[PDB]
Amino acid sequence: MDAIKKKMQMLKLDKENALDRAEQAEADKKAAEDRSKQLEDELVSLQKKLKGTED
Amino acid sequence: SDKLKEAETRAEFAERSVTKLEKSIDDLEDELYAQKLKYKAISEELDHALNDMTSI
Repeated sequence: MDAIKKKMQMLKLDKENALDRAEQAEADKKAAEDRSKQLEDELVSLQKKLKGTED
Repeated sequence: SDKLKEAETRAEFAERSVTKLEKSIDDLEDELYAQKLKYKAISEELDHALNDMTSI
């Protein structure tokens, strides 16, 4: 009819916005966790270098 | 002669009446055509909404 189509369009705009936000948040999590794990690896290498210096 | 006049008058009235009835049935047939167009359009719009929603 008439109002039904507009209501469906609203329900679809919510769909697109929610899905896009979810995808963007997932990408953010991937990037942040990669950052953290690379920092942890750098910390490990520093520990090993400290060990060599102690030797 | 009198009977002929009477019969001719009744036949003329009958012709006029059938003309009126044929015009009335034409009008009502046209109205039914319009309502059939209405149902065709509303079913088409419902199908359009259905295909849009199923196809996003």
